[PDB]
Amino acid sequence: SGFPKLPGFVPTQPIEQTSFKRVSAAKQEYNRDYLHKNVPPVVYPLPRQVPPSQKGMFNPNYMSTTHDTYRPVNCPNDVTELYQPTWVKMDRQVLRFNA
Amino acid sequence: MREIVHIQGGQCGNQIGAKFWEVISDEHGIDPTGTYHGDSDLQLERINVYYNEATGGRYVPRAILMDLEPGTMDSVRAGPFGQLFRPDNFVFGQTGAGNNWAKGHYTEGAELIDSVLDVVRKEAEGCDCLQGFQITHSLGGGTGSGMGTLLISKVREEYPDRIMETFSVVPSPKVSDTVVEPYNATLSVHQLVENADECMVIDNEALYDICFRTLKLTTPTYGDLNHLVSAAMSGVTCCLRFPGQLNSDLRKLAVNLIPFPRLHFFMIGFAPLTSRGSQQYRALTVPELTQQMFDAKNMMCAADPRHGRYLTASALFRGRMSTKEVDEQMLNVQNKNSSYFVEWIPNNIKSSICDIPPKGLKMAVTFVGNSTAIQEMFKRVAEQFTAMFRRKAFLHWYTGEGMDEMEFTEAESNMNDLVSEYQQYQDATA
Amino acid sequence: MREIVHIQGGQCGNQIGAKFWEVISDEHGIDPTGTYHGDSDLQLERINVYYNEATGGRYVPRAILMDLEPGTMDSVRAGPFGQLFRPDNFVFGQTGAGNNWAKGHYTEGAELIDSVLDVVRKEAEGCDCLQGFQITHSLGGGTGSGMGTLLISKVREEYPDRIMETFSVVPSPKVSDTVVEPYNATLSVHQLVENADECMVIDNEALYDICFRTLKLTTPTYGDLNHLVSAAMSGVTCCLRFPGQLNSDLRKLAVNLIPFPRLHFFMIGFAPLTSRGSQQYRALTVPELTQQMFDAKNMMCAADPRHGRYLTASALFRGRMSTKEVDEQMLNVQNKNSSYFVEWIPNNIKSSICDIPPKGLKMAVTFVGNSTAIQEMFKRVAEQFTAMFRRKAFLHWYTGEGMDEMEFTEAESNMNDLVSEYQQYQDATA
Amino acid sequence: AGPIAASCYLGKDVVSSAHNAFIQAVSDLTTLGHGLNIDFGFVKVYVQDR
Amino acid sequence: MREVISIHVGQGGIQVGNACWELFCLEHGIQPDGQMPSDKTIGGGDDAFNTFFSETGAGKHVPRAVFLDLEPTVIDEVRTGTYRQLFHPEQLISGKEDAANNFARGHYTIGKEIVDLCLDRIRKLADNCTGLQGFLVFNSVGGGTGSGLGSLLLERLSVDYGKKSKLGFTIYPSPQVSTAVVEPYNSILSTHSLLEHTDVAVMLDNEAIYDICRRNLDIERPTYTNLNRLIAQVISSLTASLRFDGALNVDITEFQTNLVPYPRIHFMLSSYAPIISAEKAYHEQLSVAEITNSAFEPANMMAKCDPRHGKYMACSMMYRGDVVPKDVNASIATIKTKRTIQFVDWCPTGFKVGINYQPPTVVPGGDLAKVMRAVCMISNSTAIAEVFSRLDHKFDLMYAKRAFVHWYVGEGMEEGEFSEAREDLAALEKDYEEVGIET
Amino acid sequence: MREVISIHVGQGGIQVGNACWELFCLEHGIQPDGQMPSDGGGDDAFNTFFSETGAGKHVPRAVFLDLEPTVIDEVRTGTYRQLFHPEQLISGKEDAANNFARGHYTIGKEIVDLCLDRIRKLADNCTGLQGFLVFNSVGGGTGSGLGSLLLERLSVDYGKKSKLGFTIYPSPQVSTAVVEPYNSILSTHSLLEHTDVAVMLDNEAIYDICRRNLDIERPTYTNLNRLIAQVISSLTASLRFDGALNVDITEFQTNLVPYPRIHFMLSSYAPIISAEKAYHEQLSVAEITNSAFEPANMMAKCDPRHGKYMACSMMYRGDVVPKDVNASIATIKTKRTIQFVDWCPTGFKVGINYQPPTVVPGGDLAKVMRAVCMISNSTAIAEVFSRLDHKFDLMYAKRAFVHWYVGEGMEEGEFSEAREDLAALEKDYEEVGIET
Ligand SMILES: Nc1nc2c(ncn2[C@@H]2O[C@H](COP(=O)(O)OP(=O)(O)OP(=O)(O)O)[C@@H](O)[C@H]2O)c(=O)[nH]1
Ligand SMILES: Nc1nc2c(ncn2[C@@H]2O[C@H](COP(=O)(O)OP(=O)(O)OP(=O)(O)O)[C@@H](O)[C@H]2O)c(=O)[nH]1
Ligand SMILES: Nc1nc2c(ncn2[C@@H]2O[C@H](COP(=O)(O)OP(=O)(O)O)[C@@H](O)[C@H]2O)c(=O)[nH]1
Ligand SMILES: Nc1nc2c(ncn2[C@@H]2O[C@H](COP(=O)(O)OP(=O)(O)O)[C@@H](O)[C@H]2O)c(=O)[nH]1
Ligand SMILES: [Mg+2]
Repeated sequence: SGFPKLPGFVPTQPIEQTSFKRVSAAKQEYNRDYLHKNVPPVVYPLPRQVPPSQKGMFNPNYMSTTHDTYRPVNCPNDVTELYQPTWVKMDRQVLRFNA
Repeated sequence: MREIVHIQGGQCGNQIGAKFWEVISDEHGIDPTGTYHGDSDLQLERINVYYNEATGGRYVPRAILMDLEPGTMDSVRAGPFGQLFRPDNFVFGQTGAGNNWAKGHYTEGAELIDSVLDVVRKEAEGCDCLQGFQITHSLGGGTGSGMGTLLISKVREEYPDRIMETFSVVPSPKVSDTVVEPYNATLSVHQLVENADECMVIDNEALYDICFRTLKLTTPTYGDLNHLVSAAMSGVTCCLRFPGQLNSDLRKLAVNLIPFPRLHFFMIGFAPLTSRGSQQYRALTVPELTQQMFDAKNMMCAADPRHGRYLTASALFRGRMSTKEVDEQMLNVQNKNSSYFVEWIPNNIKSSICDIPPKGLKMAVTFVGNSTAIQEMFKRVAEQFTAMFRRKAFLHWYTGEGMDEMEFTEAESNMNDLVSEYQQYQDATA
Repeated sequence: MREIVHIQGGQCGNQIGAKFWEVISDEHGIDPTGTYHGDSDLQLERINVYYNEATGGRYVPRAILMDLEPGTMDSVRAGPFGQLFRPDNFVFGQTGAGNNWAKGHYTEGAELIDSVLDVVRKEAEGCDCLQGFQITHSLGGGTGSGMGTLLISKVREEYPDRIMETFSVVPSPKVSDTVVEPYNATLSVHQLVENADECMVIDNEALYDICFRTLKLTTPTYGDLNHLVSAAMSGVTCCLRFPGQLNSDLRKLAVNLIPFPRLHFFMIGFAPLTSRGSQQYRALTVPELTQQMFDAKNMMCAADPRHGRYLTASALFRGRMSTKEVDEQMLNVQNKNSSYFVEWIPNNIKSSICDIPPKGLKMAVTFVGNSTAIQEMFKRVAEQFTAMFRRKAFLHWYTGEGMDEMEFTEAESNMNDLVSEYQQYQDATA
Repeated sequence: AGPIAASCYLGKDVVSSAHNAFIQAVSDLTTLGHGLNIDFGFVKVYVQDR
Repeated sequence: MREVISIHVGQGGIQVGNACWELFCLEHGIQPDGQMPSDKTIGGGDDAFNTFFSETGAGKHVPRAVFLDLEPTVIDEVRTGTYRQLFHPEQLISGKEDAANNFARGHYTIGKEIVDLCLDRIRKLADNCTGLQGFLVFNSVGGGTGSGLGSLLLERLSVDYGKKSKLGFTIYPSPQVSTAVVEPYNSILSTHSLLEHTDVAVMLDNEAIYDICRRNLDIERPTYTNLNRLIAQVISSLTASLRFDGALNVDITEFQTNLVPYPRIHFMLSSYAPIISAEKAYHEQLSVAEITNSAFEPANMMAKCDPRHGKYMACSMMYRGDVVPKDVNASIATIKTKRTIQFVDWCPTGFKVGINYQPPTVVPGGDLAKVMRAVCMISNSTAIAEVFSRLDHKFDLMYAKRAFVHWYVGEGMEEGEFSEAREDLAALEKDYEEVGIET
Repeated sequence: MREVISIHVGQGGIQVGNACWELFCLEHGIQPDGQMPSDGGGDDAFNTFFSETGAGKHVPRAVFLDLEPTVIDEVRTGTYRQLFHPEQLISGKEDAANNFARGHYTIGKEIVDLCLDRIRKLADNCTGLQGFLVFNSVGGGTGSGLGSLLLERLSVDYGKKSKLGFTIYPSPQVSTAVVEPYNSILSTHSLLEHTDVAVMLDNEAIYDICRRNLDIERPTYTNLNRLIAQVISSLTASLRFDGALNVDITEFQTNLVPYPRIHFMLSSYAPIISAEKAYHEQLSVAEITNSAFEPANMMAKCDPRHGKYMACSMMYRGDVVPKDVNASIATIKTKRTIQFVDWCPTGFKVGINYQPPTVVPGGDLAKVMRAVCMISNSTAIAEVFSRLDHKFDLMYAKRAFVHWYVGEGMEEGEFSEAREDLAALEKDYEEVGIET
């Protein structure tokens, strides 16, 4: 499989490839060293949790022109929850043991 | 010993780099990790030529990458064989040149010499007995010719006894990529004649001319164009890195191909190349090597080598073969084509034989020649420059960052004179 | 050694190529794949006369195929033995011919001639000792005549001593293959006479006449007519290739067949030929062989050979035979038909022996002689040419690509002049 | 420099090099003391110890 | 690497293009929706079809043709017929208002706004081809938009492309049978316009072909479809040499350099043989001598012109099938021997022969029989002067009283264009008279 | 480390900005909420139009401005409420109502202060900001007046950094207002002396492009945005995707601006083939480029033939190999119907990007494998300036509508100076083209 490397012997244009995003030099080390033995910690659940608002009124006749065309793209629905970083949700949680 | 260190400039400089190391790495048997797996002793015999030893078994290229915009050094290190370039030597600013010969050579380049100049000096201090430098820079690119020439202007200032080599990609007339191509074409050339020991001209117009007619491959790419060139540079210095019959160091190339001080531009090419449909039906004998070497369509330059006369030429045989036919065949070419070779330089072809052939073939040859035809390239570049300057078109971009149009006029006089001087001997007789 | 190269032009020129290499390929025993399975070394003692050498033992034709339109060239590729030729030898235009000499000789063919001259020059210099050329082109076609003749004209200029073999196809008035044929014919001869050395005129009528009264076959294609001629070509070239009693190449043939410098139009034929239903009773002996060779009806030119006086002729027997039964026969014919041979050149028929008869037979003959009967062709073409020109009809086209009137007047006078001299010898007496 | 060497009728190359030699204010300023006043026209430049 | 582009303008042009393109689709095995037949599965098809069709890269084929008309009826019929998926959607240019038999309308008022779109489409078609042999145009002369747009596009193409050869299969009115009333006017105007703009013009009046159908095909009630089928067969016989191997090939360029003695003389009449209904074919042996003698029958001419009244200038005939050269020669010699067929003095050699191997194809539902041999004959003769003389007389009979002229003078064309057209026709008749006199 | 901050002003700017943002969202996989699914890693190409917050979501480096609060509110209540920074969609309390003087001297100064502060912060985070993209409408009072003032301040504080503006002048014969000739002419002086590069985007030309190709007889402004959306997509796409031949934003004012004054160039786009029949032609690079120069597809309503070309730079994206581009470029020179100016032998800046064109959901454009965008400065541009010339002079003949500008604090004589600027600009265009 060490094919003879001479000009015109190995096609270059990779027709089989799909994505060509440019990885920056800064994170080049990011995908080889840092994230190999590390994790952004977790989004764990909670034992005691005990639902967004109504959004029940979406009349189609009174649909503003600027909204009926640009529907939520790439989303199953136009979600309403306000994202927060990992640390935000889990504030002030603790576990304990004795040894 | 007598190793060299490479300086590549500009995006065109970086991409062209991305290949020869790859091919250079291929011949020595250097794996991407840097772990040696060659088969014979020869591949490691002269590893110092393009690598220094580092603890851990993987080999450090003596590469210095320069470019005003970070992207080029970004992609070069992302694809295959991109991890061999070791991060310390990377140098990049924050601005980019925008094809402004002014921007890359006085505005930003002038501000950056410090770090890059520091690193190169150290690497040269590393080598045991320095041989010279090689450079890849883009004349039609503002930054390349801009940053590239200054260092080249700077480098000769401190290494008076080291030969200097420069591969140049001048813009062809047919297909153009930049509108400011004429202006930056002359300015880089003017500074190139006064400092470079050897500069090689390669016309992108020819390559595509070379690819369609010889390689007959349906869909080339800049990788392929890079492929062709990358082989040549390995062609010039190949014999130096391996034992052989007639060792011919790059300096010896300077001895036998520069007639006078100011005519230090040559034209080169690589062969033989076969097709997807002709590789099995051609012939493999010495006559084939000589037949294609002088063929018009193989020279990487837009100038046809028949519109003028060869002042001198050199052929570096690669691989084993009967020297009888190497010397005799040249005697075949010289005699039947006297009119095309000046008559006061008898025996005006250089020959060399190297014992290590390219990976996968039996015979190989690389060609370097200084021909009068090159006047065609400078005139059209010269002719174009006069066309735009009479109307002061696009003059402001260069006038508003420190320059005066007197230098532009000064550049033309030298460039025009070289064109006139270069052609004086064609009508001269003995 | 003393090898030759072949170039063919035009559909008739091209078509003969498909058959021509077919018979030559089998004579030495070349298969469709081209590998050598030859039985006796007699098939390879002089193989290089028509083939080169490459890797794997595959032997490649010394072929150069050139035309204005690709369609006819496309067909020759897909048939049997269509894989011997290499692509590099091929050339083709894009506009076509249109049976107009102007577009074939001044404007269109001018642009493409560079490639053929380059490709023709590649083959010749490589060969050991070039001996001559064989041109097979059609006078009745635009691209044929235009590109064809101009190809003959240019070649002579660069080469001083090369011999030439030219096989043409003059149009007969009965089979009007092109209304513009008369004009084209006169133009072709004018250029031909000044550079062509040896030309063998074969009338398509004889090929048709031959196919019915000689072979007695029902439905022949142009392959058979292509088949008939191909035998003649190999008939002349064999002696230069195989062992024989008195070796005689093409040039040796010329010295004995052209009495004066420009009376050099010859007449050729084949024998013995017999039908499927009539090839069982006759006796196959040279005495029967010679009988069919001199008989006028079998001769492959519509010019009746009994209306003129023979000047020079050559005999090239094939197969084994003793000197006696061939020579004594030849002496017999000279005396018994005194009135038909000129008086101021005695013993004016040449004979030679070749030691390898065609495969599948026992004896055969190929004849070439200079006879005054050929004067019938030019005058009749001469009369036709004047007829169309007195009304200027169809004259406009030739004037539509830079040509001019006095060219036609000059050409007509010479051809009228050429006929003038070729007959003054007929009535000449000692 | 460009239109400066033509200004004083001096070679183009020397001026640029001459520019560097005067430039090293640090070397003459790195040492102690040696206050300076570089005016050369409309504006004046002064320096104490540092 | 050899391609042709066909131009169809007018109702007659569209209705003959349909018959041409059904035959071209059938001959190369392409089904109406543009794809190769689904099972196929023989593999490796040779792409002869490049001459008329264009490959889209994966799947269907787009013909290299463009249809023009100002009335949308026929174009809508084409876009709703079985061949809706074949042609490209935007190469079927259509207008809104008909020309109404007025030459000045489609040449000065409304034809000017369609010519730009047509020329743009032609340019976009041309760059795809690398071996463009020439252009073909079909147009009914005795009509308004047909003649007008034909003349306009020919005038524009003469300067836009220059030396590229153009062939015209025009249709002049019959000597006495006609459908319109002002057909001599626009007929003469179009003839004047294309006299210096078309390389080859072929006579295709309907009365002669009606007679051919009645006499040979044994059809007592023919319609335009049979007429178009015969025209398409002639086109196929003419262009078969470019995509099928043969013993002696001919090109489109090897037509107008052999049948045009002088630039003004480029009108000729066609013939085709054999045209036989199977009822009789079963009886005869249709040899090559029979078909080549039938090609010269004056009653078998495709035009209502008698060759017995004039001399021949140049005769070109193309063969296809299993013909052998020897029999062709033997038949040509016999024809030259015949006394009732005489050539002009200054043309000693007057025949060009083309030989092809592909036998003619048979369209299902057609009238012609399946045979092994056929010939297409194109000859230039002196006898064509009579149709011009008759047309000039018919034109003069009305122009003496300036009838119907206001329909023409009110639409942008001046009064004097009739006079110069009449002078040009008179000069044409004078030239056709002078060319035939013995030297 | 590449950053381009987008500046928008005016409903034409906002809606065009709105539409173009969905296209940039889908291309990088940015979900509407602002969190990337992603999963590897790396591929930080989204930086060009986004900035990390250290941990979590991402934001567009854009500022939306306007004086009439209604338009901005709709975006604030639409699907994209979760994407933009709440305190960057500045809104006022009153509108200008096409009284350009209103947007320049009366109402604007109460909003300029905050806008300058915003541009302060967004650039602060970047490292190598290439410049700004300014989208605006000249056919409006409030948009132009803020559109004018903002342009002036950008040069003063920063200076040499790049600036690009996609203005939309009124159509030749189709107009939305009746006071555009005043606001159209008076803006020119504002935009001629301050922006390096700007492009024409006349609306009614696009209607021709949409009607002729897509086969939609009832288009709306929303579709007009998308076609403009792709135009910006290709010009900047070279900066966030690897390729064989790159181009930079800074490398446009150095290949399309022969002199400071002449800085107006026209755009064009192709192919635009409806998927209904898109696959009835081969989509070869040979056929694609020709559509670029075709007069019927010019983005702005001017016939390019009336004058000479000065310099056209074309950007390629898709699977086009440079071998094809070299051949096709040669063809354009050969044609005898298109000509170049005497003093510009070489005028092409060719760029190629491998990434194919992204087809947005709910759009009309079909999916094709190749496309090219042309940005050329041609002598034909005289038409737009020629036509606006007549309208301003005629309507100004009898002081019609002037009284609304006198009383707002704008000097009557100022209109005297503005007219000359066109005269000064008008003369140069003719002057340059004449043969030497
Ligand atoms: N041979 C033949 N001739 C036709 C056919 N259709 C129409 N014609 C001829 O066309 C003439 C009238 O013109 P049309 O073809 O009907 O229409 P046009 O030429 O497009 O001109 P307009 O009527 O203005 O549209 C008639 O006299 C016919 O001779 C056809 O299918 N076959
Ligand atoms: N391309 C495009 N332009 C638009 C659109 N809507 C309006 N315009 C342009 O906007 C111009 C008029 O300005 P306005 O739409 O009123 O926006 P403005 O200039 O900020 O003025 P105000 O509405 O008062 O804010 C018109 O001439 C149009 O050219 C659109 O949907 N697409
Ligand atoms: N053949 C070939 N030419 C190249 C390549 N990269 C750049 N060039 C040439 O370099 C010119 C552009 O140079 P440019 O990128 O502006 O140089 P920069 O200033 O360093 O960015 C083009 O005209 C090309 O001819 C390459 O990979 N192959
Ligand atoms: N005998 C014979 N003659 C041929 C053949 N092919 C072409 N010709 C001759 O060529 C003449 C026509 O010339 P043309 O085909 O136009 O030549 P081209 O233009 O060079 O291709 C005819 O008169 C034929 O006699 C062939 O296979 N056999
Ligand atoms: Mg508003």
